[PDB]
Amino acid sequence: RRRRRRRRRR
Amino acid sequence: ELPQMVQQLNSPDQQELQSALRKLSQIASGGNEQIQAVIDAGALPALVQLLSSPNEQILQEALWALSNIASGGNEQIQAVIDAGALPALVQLLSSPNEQILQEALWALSNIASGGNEQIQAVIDAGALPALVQLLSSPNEQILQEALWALSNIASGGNEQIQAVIDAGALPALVQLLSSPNEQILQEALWALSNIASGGNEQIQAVIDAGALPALVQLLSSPNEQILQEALWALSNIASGGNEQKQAVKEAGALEKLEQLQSHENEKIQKEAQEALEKLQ
Amino acid sequence: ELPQMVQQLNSPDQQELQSALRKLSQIASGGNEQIQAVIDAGALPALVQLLSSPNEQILQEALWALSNIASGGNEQIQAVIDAGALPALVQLLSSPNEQILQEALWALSNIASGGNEQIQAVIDAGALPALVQLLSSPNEQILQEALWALSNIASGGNEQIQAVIDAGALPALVQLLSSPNEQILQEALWALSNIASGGNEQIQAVIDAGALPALVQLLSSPNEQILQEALWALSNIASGGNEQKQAVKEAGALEKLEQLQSHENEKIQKEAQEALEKLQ
Repeated sequence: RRRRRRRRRR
Repeated sequence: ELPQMVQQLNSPDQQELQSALRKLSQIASGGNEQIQAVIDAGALPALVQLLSSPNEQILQEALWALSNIASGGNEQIQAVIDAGALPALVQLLSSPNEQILQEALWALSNIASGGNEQIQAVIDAGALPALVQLLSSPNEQILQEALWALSNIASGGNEQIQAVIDAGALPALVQLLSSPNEQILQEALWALSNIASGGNEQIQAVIDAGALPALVQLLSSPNEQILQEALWALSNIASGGNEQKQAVKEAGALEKLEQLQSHENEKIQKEAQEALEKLQ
Repeated sequence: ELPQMVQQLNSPDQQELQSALRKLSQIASGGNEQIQAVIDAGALPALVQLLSSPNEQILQEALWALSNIASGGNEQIQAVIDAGALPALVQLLSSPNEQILQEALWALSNIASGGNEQIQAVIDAGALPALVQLLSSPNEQILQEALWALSNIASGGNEQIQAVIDAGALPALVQLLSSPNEQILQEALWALSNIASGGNEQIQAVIDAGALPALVQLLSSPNEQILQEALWALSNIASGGNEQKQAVKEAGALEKLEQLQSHENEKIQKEAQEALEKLQ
């Protein structure tokens, strides 16, 4: 039950 | 063993059902080929129907299964949409159970992590009023998941961003800039930066909602991750026309950005330079 | 509470150990203050020792706990490096178990999301040859994690970007520009755009590797997220010297860039205008 979130800032 | 597990989703035995759901989400967590095998075995109509179950243990496993399937490619997300998961997910946003609410929010964010068609399907299912209402939740985990769902929707086209604005996300997001919880704060900042990544009218709506004083104030945050999210939001705002650029300068952003060009963090100096470049 | 679970990470009972690990991951996922309390209680030396475990479940959980601690501030990531996590993490990049490999890549991408000091520590630990080798992987799930880890390393200074180039990442990234998988294509474009955010020598390396014809072709993509990624990669290349700007013009970018100033999406319009302005 593992939740991963990825975000990109230019 | 996959057609047997699918058959087991039609079992009235709650333990057998929970076991079959756990095993299907395990296969679905191992890549696009495995997800497609789960789709091709016909698991989706049964998974979608199980979202109407009133039992928390079944719902949690069924939502976990769908979110793993929705973690694949756009075609695999479209398969979930075509099976009718979205009306059932939107109904679960009314659930009083906070654990179910988190799982449904995570499943929705995965669907909204697809292409613009996938995001539009989430909007057309009426997810936005329920997402915006969830921004009033006292539960910090619900807030984080609702904010992540909104930021995924706002990562779409100009119409997808406008839908987020029209549903009333901005006053709720601006209020969350007052949050003492740095994890909620980062998520609210990320959602605003995605809305500020649209056209001039979208950027103007962020300005009109009163986001600029709090954004400029957060550029002084001792937490560098918050500082960087605030800076990214302001850099997106600075992408606007002269009216938008003038509003940023009136809010006091120039003096902060110039000062940030000497900051210890190389990423901060770099992004402050690009922001200051857009403004002038 | 915390000292007991820290002591339990050294327990001979597998269940007491599994429970302590899960508890430690839960506290570490609740923000920087809770991460700091886990560090202060001395959880890191025990977590680092568990990276040598033969048990698959314990390994995945220790990697997940470390990825949570590494989601904090730069000083908290430095605490993970100072505890000696990196040699064990880099070793796990050679794992035949894709579940362990995914968690190891995720932990590394979190460490590489810090400052230049933290990124340089990842490079000095020998992560780049293992990462570049993973770009040839037939598993799309692993390929995406490897691309994400590489893009974080390439988000650093020119010295860190040059290390990525020196490891032979560019031919693998240019090859992935032909991928029919849109998620892989997006990640490959993001890795390339970060490399291209460096100085003229780093930008010229991207040009020499033959990225421009594929980038120019992707400006015709009907997928707006792919289009934006390609536009940002070209805009970064166009931020170089006259020789780099000339290469973009020679590759035939000007016509499509001017046409994209009238694209339906107002953000595409702005990005195309910014790119074209850098060139002229």
